[PDB]
Amino acid sequence: DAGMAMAGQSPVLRIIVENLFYPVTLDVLHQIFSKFGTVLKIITFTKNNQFQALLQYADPVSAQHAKLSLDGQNIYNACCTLRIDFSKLTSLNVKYNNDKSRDYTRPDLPSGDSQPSLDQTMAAAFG
RNA sequence: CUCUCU
Repeated sequence: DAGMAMAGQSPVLRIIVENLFYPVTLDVLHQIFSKFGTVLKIITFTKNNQFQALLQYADPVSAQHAKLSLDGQNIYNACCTLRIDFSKLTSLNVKYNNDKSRDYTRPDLPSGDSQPSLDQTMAAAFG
């Protein structure tokens, strides 16, 4: 998006101490951060005893605007009370929605399920 | 005294 004339240069987030519990979080961060800009790719971990998510954007100017608007406060019904801040990494790396993370320019990711191919993989035996 | 090498 980047539809604002002001500065911005940190395209990825810590998103800590959310209202949240599991990987629905990431698609919900997508659904509420889409209101600011072009959210990209997400992690979801229990940070030892806290909860956290970890998200990259397209546009650091929209991500500025969302840190502004969502680090400063929630949005409605006392129900969106995020801590949200820029990373030290500043280019987040997805793994798998197996236990950790998905990406939306990837398929869905998979979960590591992906099968053999009996032309080339099992082909020495195949059955 | 805070941020995933499934």
